[PDB]
Amino acid sequence: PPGPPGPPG
Amino acid sequence: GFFTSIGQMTDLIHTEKDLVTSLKDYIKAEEDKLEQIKKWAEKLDRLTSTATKDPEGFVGHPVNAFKLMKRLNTEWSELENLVLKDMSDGFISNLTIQRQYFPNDEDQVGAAKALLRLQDTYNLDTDTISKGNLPGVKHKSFLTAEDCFELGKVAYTEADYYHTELWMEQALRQLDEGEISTIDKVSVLDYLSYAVYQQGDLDKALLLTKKLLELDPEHQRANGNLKYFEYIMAKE
Amino acid sequence: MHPGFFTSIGQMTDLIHTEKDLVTSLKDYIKAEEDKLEQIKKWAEKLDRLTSTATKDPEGFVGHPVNAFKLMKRLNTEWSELENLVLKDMSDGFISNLTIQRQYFPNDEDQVGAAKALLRLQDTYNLDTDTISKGNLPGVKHKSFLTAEDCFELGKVAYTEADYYHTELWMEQALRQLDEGEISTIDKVSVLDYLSYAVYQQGDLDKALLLTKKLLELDPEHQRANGNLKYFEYIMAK
Repeated sequence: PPGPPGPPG
Repeated sequence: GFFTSIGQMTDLIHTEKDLVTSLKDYIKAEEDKLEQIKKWAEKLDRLTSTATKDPEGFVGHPVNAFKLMKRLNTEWSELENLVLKDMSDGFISNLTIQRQYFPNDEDQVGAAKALLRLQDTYNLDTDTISKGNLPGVKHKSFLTAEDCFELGKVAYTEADYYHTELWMEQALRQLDEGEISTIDKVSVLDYLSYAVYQQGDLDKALLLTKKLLELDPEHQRANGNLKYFEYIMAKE
Repeated sequence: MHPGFFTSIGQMTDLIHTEKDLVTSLKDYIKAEEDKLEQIKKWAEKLDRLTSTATKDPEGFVGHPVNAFKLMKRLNTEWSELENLVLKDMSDGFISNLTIQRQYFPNDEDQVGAAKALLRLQDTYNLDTDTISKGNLPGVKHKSFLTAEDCFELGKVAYTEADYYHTELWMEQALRQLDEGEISTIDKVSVLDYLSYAVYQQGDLDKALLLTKKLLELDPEHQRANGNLKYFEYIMAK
């Protein structure tokens, strides 16, 4: 199962 | 605030103007060196061409061997020295000294935040700000796509995803209009998809993630976000 | 094979081809430098316009947060990126290639060797300096490929072997080119020093005396020339 978005950049 | 007096502002603005004059003088010095090297290249081109067009006559007349040995042994070293000659020390020295009076990273961030506060206070659109369509800015300043990206990134650091979304969209807009820029759409879409998700727009974040993946199919976080968005949506 | 320095046409051909490929590499350097210069010129033009805008009214300008942000970023970030481009070296490819090719370059012994071959052929076949300097250039009009420094060097090689005949020929040619105003690294006084000795050894006192007087005109403090003048004037009187 996928994970919630991490910080961009 | 970086500026502590009007006189300080005036001095720095005049200093920058003087640095442009110094830059133009550097350009002239490089042009003069390059003209010299081009002349040298043309001469060497003639000399080598003249050898190959009569090889037997070349070896048969002794001035030719003498000039060729000297040229390779000695002249190419003089040419090498000229190629290696630095023309930038005057300009760089000057800029280095003047940088004593320049703002730093903290001041640049400070100024970005002050622009964002202005935008918030007067509810100004990003397009109105970027195109300079404000009194006292018109035909004075306009923002590049990369400037828009930077303001978006500043908002992002304050967890203002509302302004992150707005500024990233403006950047993306100017890239679509055909602006040549150092920022790539993939970077803009990374931040934009993230801000849109924080703002509670699931469908839009998914869409933007897909646009990113069209440009960079192996972007790891975007692939993970795609799987995540699809999982969450399938359960709603 | 024609007598002279090279042992075969192919030996010469390989050296010339090495030089040709280096000229191509030099052209690539020029192209890279020109491209970098074009970018800097465009940047300078933009900044010229932007700084004019700011100077018109500094207080009014920076008083608005939009202009303030652009100014701060330009000073902190943009001038740093411009500096980085100014400092960027465009010559690495050319210098690396030139460095590697020198494995196949001739050396000092080859340069003196080719000088001596020229002198041997000039002596053997009684060639004047013009015939030598024209080489195998096409056409019947004379042109010379030799600098004043080249002539001086040939004269010195001859001087070393006590060939004052060829020392005279080559030094006179160097002096002549200097008199015509050729910009050169060689000092007229140094030429006159060798030439005046060579001429006197061939038996020309009047000319030795004249050259000594010419030298002293250039350098009144020259201690030998001053001694030489007194000496030549004495024997002329006897």
